[PDB]
Amino acid sequence: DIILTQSPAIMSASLGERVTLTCTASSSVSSSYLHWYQQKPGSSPKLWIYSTYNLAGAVPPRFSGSGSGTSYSLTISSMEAEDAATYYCQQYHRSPWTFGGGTKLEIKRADAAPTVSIFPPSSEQLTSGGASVVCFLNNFYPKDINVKWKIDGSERQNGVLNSWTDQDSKDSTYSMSSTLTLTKDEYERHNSYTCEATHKTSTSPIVKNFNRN
Amino acid sequence: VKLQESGAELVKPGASAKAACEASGYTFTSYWIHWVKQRPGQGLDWIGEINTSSGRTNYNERFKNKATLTVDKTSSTAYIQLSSLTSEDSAVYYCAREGFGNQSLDYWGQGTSLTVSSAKTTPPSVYPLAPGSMVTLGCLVKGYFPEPVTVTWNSGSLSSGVHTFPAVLQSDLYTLSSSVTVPSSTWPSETVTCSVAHPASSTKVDKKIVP
Repeated sequence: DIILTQSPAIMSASLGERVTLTCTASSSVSSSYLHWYQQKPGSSPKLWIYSTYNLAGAVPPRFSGSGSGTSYSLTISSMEAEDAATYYCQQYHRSPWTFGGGTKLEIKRADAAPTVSIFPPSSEQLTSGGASVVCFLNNFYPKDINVKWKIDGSERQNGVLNSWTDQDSKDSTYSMSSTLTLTKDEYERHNSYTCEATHKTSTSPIVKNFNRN
Repeated sequence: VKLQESGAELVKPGASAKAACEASGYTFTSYWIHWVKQRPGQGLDWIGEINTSSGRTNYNERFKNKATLTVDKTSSTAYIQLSSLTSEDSAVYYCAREGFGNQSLDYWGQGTSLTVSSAKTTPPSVYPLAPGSMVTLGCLVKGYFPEPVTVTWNSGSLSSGVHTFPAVLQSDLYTLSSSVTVPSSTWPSETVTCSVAHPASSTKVDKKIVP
């Protein structure tokens, strides 16, 4: 019951930029018992810093940490691509031992609009009484995006499942998939299907449509 | 050095599991072992600690009655036993060594991916996503269990410009899609084939996208 707060939860930086992550504790922790871990997707966390300042086995010296009481940080002097990852603080001052919720550090790159594509239900799928409409929003930055489905001009929220890729390690864009699942009878009661993507690179939505027949 | 835990474990809801973590390359009794839970997409949550010499435990209250930790010092292996399983217990379970640095966790295992579902193996339906200078095509891979599937395009000779999205649990079954962008003078003249493998049901499915 010592809460570790990592604000902000998500951070962007360019390569070369100085970066600072903060860990804040609800009650004083003794600097000896404060730690940091790095995690990349699909890998285990790794010790990065222990007892506030001590770099761990293999941690390059561009990294430093400091703090005391309720105020801790981890600094990266000059960002490198390798340093994109999620970092957790952790305390051993009183039990139960806890981590903060982590700061995901991603790379800043130039803004980009999603390439949008809509696909009607295939005939194979309709022979099972299912009907999925798919919208791809590909290769965009920054990650924040809104996707709205319209059936004959009216918004639909029921039956929509999304999924996002991890920041692309080569070009630093993101992509998303949006899938609207209806029954076959449901799909055939209506004509117009639209996927509207809203994103900070335009004020008007990117709009993709088809009419079944 | 090392720490070996199984990569995946499938268990029915209501049941129990006993995941094993085998150390090597150090004097096992000199270090405590901690277990940490990581829910898909989420942060880290301490379960508890075990003194490996003596067998004494301390528990995150939250997991009292969910998790039991034990040791066998003769085989150098720590154990966690989760009871009364629900979808809420689906998570990666890491064993970690507590390490002389002021209780900091210096070595981790690769983690055990526990899935709590009633589902039976179920092979996927593969549906072509054909539109109605670049063109985007796709493949919807729906209604399979368990993970993973692998999706390639023309067996791997379409590698660039592919996005294959993470699976989502639609029902108690998984669904996922994959997109490929090619130059428009390539398709429909040259063939584009979604190749989908699901090992668990020993199934491969090849699906070509037709106009």
